[PDB]
Amino acid sequence: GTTKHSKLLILGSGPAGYTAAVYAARANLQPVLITGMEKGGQLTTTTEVENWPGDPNDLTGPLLMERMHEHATKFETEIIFDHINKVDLQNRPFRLNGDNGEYTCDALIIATGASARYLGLPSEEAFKGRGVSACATSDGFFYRNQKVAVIGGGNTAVEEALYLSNIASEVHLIHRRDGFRAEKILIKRLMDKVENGNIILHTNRTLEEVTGDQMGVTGVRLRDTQNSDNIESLDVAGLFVAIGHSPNTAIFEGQLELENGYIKVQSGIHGNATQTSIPGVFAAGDVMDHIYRQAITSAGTGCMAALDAERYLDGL
Amino acid sequence: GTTKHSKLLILGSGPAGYTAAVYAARANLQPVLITGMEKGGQLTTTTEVENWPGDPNDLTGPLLMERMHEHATKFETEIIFDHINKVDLQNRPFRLNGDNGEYTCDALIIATGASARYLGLPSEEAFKGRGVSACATSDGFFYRNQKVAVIGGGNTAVEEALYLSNIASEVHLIHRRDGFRAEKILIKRLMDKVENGNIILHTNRTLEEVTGDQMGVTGVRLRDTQNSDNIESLDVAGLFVAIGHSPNTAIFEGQLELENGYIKVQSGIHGNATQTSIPGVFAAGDVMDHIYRQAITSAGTGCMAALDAERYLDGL
Ligand SMILES: Cc1cc2nc3c(=O)[nH]c(=O)nc-3n(C[C@H](O)[C@H](O)[C@H](O)COP(=O)(O)OP(=O)(O)OC[C@H]3O[C@@H](n4cnc5c(N)ncnc54)[C@H](O)[C@@H]3O)c2cc1C
Ligand SMILES: Cc1cc2nc3c(=O)[nH]c(=O)nc-3n(C[C@H](O)[C@H](O)[C@H](O)COP(=O)(O)OP(=O)(O)OC[C@H]3O[C@@H](n4cnc5c(N)ncnc54)[C@H](O)[C@@H]3O)c2cc1C
Repeated sequence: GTTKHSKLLILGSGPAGYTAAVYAARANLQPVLITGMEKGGQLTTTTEVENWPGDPNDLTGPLLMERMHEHATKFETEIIFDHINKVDLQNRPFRLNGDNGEYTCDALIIATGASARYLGLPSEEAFKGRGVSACATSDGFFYRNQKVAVIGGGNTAVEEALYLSNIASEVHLIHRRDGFRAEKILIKRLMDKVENGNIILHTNRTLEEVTGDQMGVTGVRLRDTQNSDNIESLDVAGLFVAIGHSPNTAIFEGQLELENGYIKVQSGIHGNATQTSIPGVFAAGDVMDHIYRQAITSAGTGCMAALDAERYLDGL
Repeated sequence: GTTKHSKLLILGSGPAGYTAAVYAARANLQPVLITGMEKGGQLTTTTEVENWPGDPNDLTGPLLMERMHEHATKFETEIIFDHINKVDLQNRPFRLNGDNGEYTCDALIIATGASARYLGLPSEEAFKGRGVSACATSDGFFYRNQKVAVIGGGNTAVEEALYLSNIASEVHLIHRRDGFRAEKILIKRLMDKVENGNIILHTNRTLEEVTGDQMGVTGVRLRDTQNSDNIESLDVAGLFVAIGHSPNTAIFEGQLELENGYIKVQSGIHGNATQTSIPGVFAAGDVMDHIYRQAITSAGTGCMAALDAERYLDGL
């Protein structure tokens, strides 16, 4: 095998890795970006995007990422289609092992994302991007004043249904258990909206099928209870699947501090905000943000990581 | 006078205030944005922008801000052309006094910027956007392998010349005093690049005039020393004026914690990152960031402020 050294290596071709490459290339750092298997990242799995600021109309997730890729290659970012399976961050240079060879580098920006899980139903698959979504912040406004269902049982599902209750005429929260696995303040607010409002609870139910037409989702079929096969059909215009994300950090376990799988960064207002627990390794995007999880915040921390990486490489 | 209450009020029409309005409007918060006197913010004072990710070619600061304004008004953000001159943040609702009336609100996003100061010379004015710049990160790459001058004497000037030394064939750092007012690590690195390289120092000199042609800057005329009227003419393709920024926070003095005039935010990786020292008041953009100071980081914290404001307003 091959070993290729780069002063700066970026892992990930989602908005954080591409923004980090355009800021690193205009800093004359000659970055190398490794795409991973999902070229373009999570935004290639959605259709219309209407919260990328400055793109009021006609943007989809694939066109934004095409534009980003064009932008990084205008500045001569070396793009490599590989995926990293093993890392050693405790010696210098850092060493990273991909399928197509070994990579070493003096500074590393990790922008590997935190992908949304789905139920795995073929009718859900059918409607992805036409009524089924895994991001309420992104897509909730398409359903303003319409009925919506959210499925899931942890923090993300209660957060998403809570967010959606301000936009949707009603929110149908679906879960298999007879309870939610969520933070206190989240459940208090949930019980408030259930009782004085907007959110309808459907505990002890599993989603059997998503129905719809040529245009999109029109319903969801549920089944069960504590002992029975009840079956409920809901009229709903959109389904938000909110069962959790998988931060792509298994390769970093035991090398970097993680907090529930997310990379912990130094953050703060005094600079070096994207530095991880190892000097010279920076993280950006959803891998280090389990709170906002948007393309624009990923591009902003991708910028910060490139400039933090430049200041580190220059001895500051 | 008039008093207008809004659940959410955004101060500032730069990238952070406009992104906060498009995220707040799609959260169904019906935001009101007050433009301030500089409609569109600092980016209306520059020409080509080539580090807004996803816009590889043809973008200028005014077109990006036009696009942002279109984006916020597509979602029905109420835009008010006024400028706030007095605030009371210690009673609820918050009260803010503009020239065209009073505004109260339950949550406030402050995105008032930190504007770059210039020397005030008419030949510098002449060349703004055609060789004179106040942002090396933004514009340094236009001068790759060319001679550049930076003028200033604090942290910003040494940071900018240090950044530019990796891009420019040489960097001419100009200052009136026979020393820099900068951080230790910054001056150590500066003396390193002066001695083993790239940066040429011109202490005890003032900038007399910027020369150029139809296309742009071609030189700078300097004068003086410790006792004399020496006069030096430099051949340079670009001048970076780096004398400092003015965070627009005088109205907030004594109401919010400030750090050298910048609004301090809670930051961190557990959410509520844009909250100031007062619950319900959030800050975004260059007013709370004296480290990166880019449009994309301002848009990212403008996003975070809108979602933090939404979670606060919903009792979380
Ligand atoms: C269905 C859906 C709709 C959404 N819609 C929107 C929207 O309208 N607007 C919005 O603002 N946000 C939206 N989001 C959120 C947005 O997708 C993410 O916030 C953003 O994509 C995260 O960017 P990122 O660069 O951190 O990571 P990602 O886009 O997740 O990209 C991660 C990159 O890391 C690579 N990678 C993974 N592991 C490795 C490895 N071991 N080696 C090398 N590379 C690796 C992958 O190939 C990938 O390219 C949506 C998300 C979902 C789930
Ligand atoms: C010459 C120059 C070139 C630059 N080029 C680039 C570039 O190519 N790319 C890039 O990424 N960044 C660039 N930047 C940096 C970029 O301009 C800033 O990072 C960004 O504009 C900051 O956004 P903001 O929203 O925080 O504030 P600003 O854009 O500064 O806007 C502040 C807003 O607050 C308003 N305001 C002020 N006080 C009040 C008040 N009392 N009441 C109400 N409103 C008020 C103002 O009217 C204004 O609209 C450049 C900066 C300069 C100086």
